[PDB]
Order: sequence, then C-alpha cells, then structure tokens
Amino acid sequence: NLYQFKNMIKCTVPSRSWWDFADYGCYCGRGGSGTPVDDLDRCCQVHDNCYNEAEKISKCWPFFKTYSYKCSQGTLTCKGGNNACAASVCDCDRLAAICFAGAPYNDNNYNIDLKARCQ
Amino acid sequence: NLYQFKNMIKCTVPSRSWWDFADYGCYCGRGGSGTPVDDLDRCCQVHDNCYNEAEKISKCWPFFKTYSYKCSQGTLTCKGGNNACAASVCDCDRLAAICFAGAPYNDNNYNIDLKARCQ
Amino acid sequence: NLYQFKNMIKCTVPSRSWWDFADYGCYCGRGGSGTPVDDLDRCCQVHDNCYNEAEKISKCWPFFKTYSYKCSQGTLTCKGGNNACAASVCDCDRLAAICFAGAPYNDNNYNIDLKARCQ
Ligand SMILES: CN(C)c1ccc(O)c2c1C[C@H]1C[C@H]3[C@H](N(C)C)C(O)=C(C(N)=O)C(=O)[C@@]3(O)C(O)=C1C2=O
Ligand SMILES: CN(C)c1ccc(O)c2c1C[C@H]1C[C@H]3[C@H](N(C)C)C(O)=C(C(N)=O)C(=O)[C@@]3(O)C(O)=C1C2=O
Ligand SMILES: CN(C)c1ccc(O)c2c1C[C@H]1C[C@H]3[C@H](N(C)C)C(O)=C(C(N)=O)C(=O)[C@@]3(O)C(O)=C1C2=O
Ligand SMILES: [Ca+2]
Ligand SMILES: [Ca+2]
Ligand SMILES: [Ca+2]
Repeated sequence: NLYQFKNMIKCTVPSRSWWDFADYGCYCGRGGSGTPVDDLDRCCQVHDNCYNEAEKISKCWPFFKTYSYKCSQGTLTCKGGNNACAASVCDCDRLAAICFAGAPYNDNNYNIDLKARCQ
Repeated sequence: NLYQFKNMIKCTVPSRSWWDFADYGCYCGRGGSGTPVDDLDRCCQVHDNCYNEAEKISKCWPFFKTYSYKCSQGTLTCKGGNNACAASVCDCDRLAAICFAGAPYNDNNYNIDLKARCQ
Repeated sequence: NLYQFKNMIKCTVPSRSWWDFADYGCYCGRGGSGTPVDDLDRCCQVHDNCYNEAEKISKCWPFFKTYSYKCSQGTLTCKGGNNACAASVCDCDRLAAICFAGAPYNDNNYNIDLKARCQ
C-alpha cells in the first residue's frame, strides 16, 4: 500500500523525503501524459506500468493493498506469504525503490507545470 | 472506492487517461471553491455533492468504500448486494462516469491555477 | 483516517472547506521541504511530525487507520476503545483541528508554488 511504498523509498533513499518523489516530472505521482522528463521520471513511468499489470488481477488495488516485506540495512525483500496481488504490488514497489536510488534527482523537475512539460 | 471510480471512467471514457480528470477545473479532483470552469467541471461538482450526501451515512467514506458493479461493453451497472453506503457511492460514481463521457474535455482547463480560476 | 481528519476540521472549523487546508503552505497536505509559511502551516508541520511518531507503531498507517471519536458542539474527543495506533492518530488529528481553528487563514498561502516557497 501507499505507506509501504513510501517506506521502501525510505529504505533505499533514506536521504530524501517522500515528498520529493510525490510530485516530480510527468509520472512520479501520476501516470499518462507525456514524455518522461528524465531517468528518475522513467522509473516512475515503469512503476505506473507495473501497477497497471497488477491491476489485471481482480480487485487488486495497488495503493490500497497491504503486502509483507522487509527492509534490512537498505535491502528490500518481498516475503513469500503474499497473495498474487500483494506479491505483484510488492515487486513493483521494490523495483521502483531500487530505480529511484540510482536515478539522479533534478531539482528542476520537482513540482513542474504539467501543461508545460507533459503534453 | 477510488480505483473503482477510475475503472468506471475507463468504462465510459476509454480514450482518456484517468489523470486527465484527476486535476481539471475547480472540482475534478477537488470540491468547494469556485465557479465551475465548464460543463465537465460541473459533472465533478455534482459528483462531490453526491459524495457529501453519501457521507451522511455513518462511517461511509466514498473513496475508501468497496462496492460491487459491472462494466459491460461500455455500460455500468451497480449490483444489488451493495450495502447502503456502497450503493450510494456506486451510483455517484456511475452518474459521474456517464456525465464525463458526454462533456467535452477542454485542454485549457487541465491543471489550472486554483487561485486564478476558483476563488 | 483521512475522512475522519476532514470531519474533525469540519468540527472545529465549520466555516472552511476541507479543500482550503488540503493545499496550503509547505506542509498542509505535504511534509518536508521548507520553512513554514505562517502559523497555520506550522500546525500542519506539527501534524506531520505527529503522524511520523504514530508510524513508529508497526503497521500504523495514519491516513488509512480508522479510529473512534466524537464531535459534539464543536468539541472533539478521542474515545477510549482505540488501539495504540488509532489512539495516537486520533490525538494527532484532534490537536491539529484545534490548531487550525486558532490560526488565521492567509489567502496568499493557498496553492502556492512549492519551488518558490518551500525549498
Ligand atoms: C488514483 N490512484 C489510483 C490512487 C488510488 C488510491 C490512492 O489512495 C491514491 C491514488 C493516487 C496516489 C497518487 C500519489 C502520488 N505520489 C506518488 C505521492 C501523488 O501525485 C500525490 C500527490 N502529491 O498529489 C498523491 O496524491 C499520492 O501520493 C496519493 O496519495 C495517491 C493516493 O492516495
Ligand atoms: C480527501 N478525500 C476525502 C479523500 C479521501 C480519501 C482518499 O483516499 C482520497 C481523497 C481525495 C482524493 C482526491 C483525488 C482527486 N482526483 C479525483 C484524482 C485529485 O485531485 C487527486 C490529485 N491528482 O491530486 C487525488 O489525490 C485523488 O485522486 C485522490 O487520490 C484522492 C484520495 O486518495
Ligand atoms: C502519502 N501519504 C502517506 C498518504 C497515504 C495514504 C493516503 O491515502 C494519502 C496520503 C497523502 C495524503 C495527502 C493529503 C493532502 N491534504 C491533507 C489534503 C493533500 O496535499 C492532498 C492534495 N490536495 O493533493 C492529498 O492528496 C491528500 O488529501 C490525500 O488524499 C492524501 C492521501 O489520500
Ligand atoms: Ca539516461
Ligand atoms: Ca453548457
Ligand atoms: Ca506567529
């Protein structure tokens, strides 16, 4: 669920606030419309796409779905007892958190004008 | 719930992203403040009002409330086994999805400045 | 949960829409980044901090967590049957609602540019 995604990002990107990723580029916090502004934005687009696949599972609602995972010393693991939806959502979150850690954060892409950038 | 509202909009407006309706005018994604910018915005105001009525049911929390419905060939039906809250929320969503399909989407009303338009 | 926070604000600030507080300053609707714009924004920062403490309880997810409370004649009380998470979240919400009632609302701080104000 949303909180667990936040916590995964805290796990792999402890130096950044959740808020920095919650309104960034055309896709971080969003979906659809536009050319990704940079590589971090592309992480987010990939995450959105991953959630769309997870949503093909009936009643699978990624931001609402609780899953089981562990953050240990900056490493994320999704636990085996997750149901199909939980497992899928957990992996989407994990892969994104890892992607975010590697992508450089561009201050110029925070809280951008969607009309200007994302058509 | 929120996902189900998204899916209803996908049912009746399959050519548009959810994101296009998630920050539009003074009311799509919002409520209160302002004169609706256009007829689509008015759909959203009506939807907000509908949710306010549903919220008169104790512990009825529209964006969180799961309901039962079916999208078939672009037609939405709310199912009979819904509890009072579920039934009300489902109908609010259905009527809005239908409203959105008919209202023309004005690019100039996406992601507008609320201070400029919605006081 | 989020709806209950909204309702608490309705209890102590019945003359204002929820939407007025949902995107105000650097912290109302947000967290991290920036110097609070005014005393109301400081209420919100305090609320965010309070939620961070509540989140130290395992699986305590403030915006998702249902709690028991009563609004009577503009006075909020958190009820005794709340679990640890519910109790903590309820108090965070209560204290914020009270803070919001006392803090003057500055129209110039609604829906501000985060890049301009909150770095
Ligand atoms: C619309 N989408 C399917 C859902 C469904 C259920 C939800 O519970 C939510 C969303 C959207 C997401 C978007 C995310 C996005 N970001 C990842 C932080 C984001 O753009 C914000 C934001 N800062 O506006 C959210 O509202 C957000 O945090 C959020 O609270 C959401 C949320 O609460
Ligand atoms: C405040 N309101 C009562 C609630 C309660 C519970 C929720 O779970 C949520 C809301 C607000 C709604 C607003 C809607 C709005 N829209 C319909 C997409 C919207 O303005 C956004 C947005 N793009 O900022 C959301 O955060 C939003 O999608 C959302 O995620 C919400 C949401 O997650
Ligand atoms: C990210 N944060 C941990 C969560 C977790 C679960 C949630 O269900 C939600 C959030 C963020 C909050 C932010 C709040 C904020 N405000 C208090 C209204 C806010 O900035 C908005 C907004 N207008 O964009 C929300 O999306 C918001 O209403 C919301 O719907 C949230 C929400 O739905
Ligand atoms: Ca590159
Ligand atoms: Ca008209
Ligand atoms: Ca002061």
